[PDB]
Amino acid sequence: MYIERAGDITWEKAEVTGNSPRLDVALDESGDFSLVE
Amino acid sequence: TTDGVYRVMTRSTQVGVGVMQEGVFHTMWHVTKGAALRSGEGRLDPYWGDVKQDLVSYCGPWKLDAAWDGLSEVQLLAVPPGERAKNIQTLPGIFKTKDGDIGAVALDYPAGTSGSPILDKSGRVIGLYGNGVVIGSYVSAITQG
Repeated sequence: MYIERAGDITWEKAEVTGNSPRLDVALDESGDFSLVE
Repeated sequence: TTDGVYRVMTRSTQVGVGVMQEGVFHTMWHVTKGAALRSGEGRLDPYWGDVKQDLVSYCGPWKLDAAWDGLSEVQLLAVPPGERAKNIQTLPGIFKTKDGDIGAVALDYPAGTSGSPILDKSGRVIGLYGNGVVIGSYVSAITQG
């Protein structure tokens, strides 16, 4: 396993996409998120 | 050792992404499962890890501490395998948990993008991408140490 540089950490004046859902979730000890009703 | 975003590779296959900042490499635990990493001729050794946060840091303690402000758009700096780094701007949704709200981005990129940083308007890393839920649209928590 090895690493290779891929870019700067910069904000780019970028495509805009994606929803913004509000979800009820629980997180268990294995780090797994799950939906809650 | 240089600050920036990095591909996490294996022998080549891209298994994840991480952030180098202040000499510490940050990625998600499920990307490396805490294994040592090669950086040129040097070795990065795991320093702190937490399976429940799904985070790991190498050569030092976790350095990233910005957080989402709850209103502004953010940018996912996705590093997909075989593609150049690209910025995807979005407004986070919210994971509502028993222990408070977590920002979340409803963006679905290849699994080798796990560990890509999410940035605020000031260019600071507010979390890493790649641990989340399927609503099948994937929604990733903005995971911050």
